[PDB]
Amino acid sequence: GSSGSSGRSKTVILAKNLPAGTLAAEIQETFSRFGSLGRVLLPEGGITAIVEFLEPLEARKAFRHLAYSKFHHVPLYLEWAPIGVFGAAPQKKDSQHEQPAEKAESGPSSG
Repeated sequence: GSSGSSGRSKTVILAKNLPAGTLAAEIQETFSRFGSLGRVLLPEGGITAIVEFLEPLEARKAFRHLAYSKFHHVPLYLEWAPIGVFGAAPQKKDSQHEQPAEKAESGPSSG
């Protein structure tokens, strides 16, 4: 619940309007041209492609740059990724939730 403060991801950006010809690698590199990348997920069922940037500054740079540009034959539509895109994981405190075994003794007085 830290990214929420802003509203949306600034390092992870999505790409819409991609030709069935496009490929994960193709995208990765195409972007890597501007700067190093972190993660890259592009499903076949959905043209849309997800690309995570290791740096927020670089990510934005490419956003505006690539923005208003066509990849192959169709125009590339960059869309910022949601804070929930990746989600959140549990912390140590979670463990605390667990209950002891002694509590077992706790019982009624009579039937």
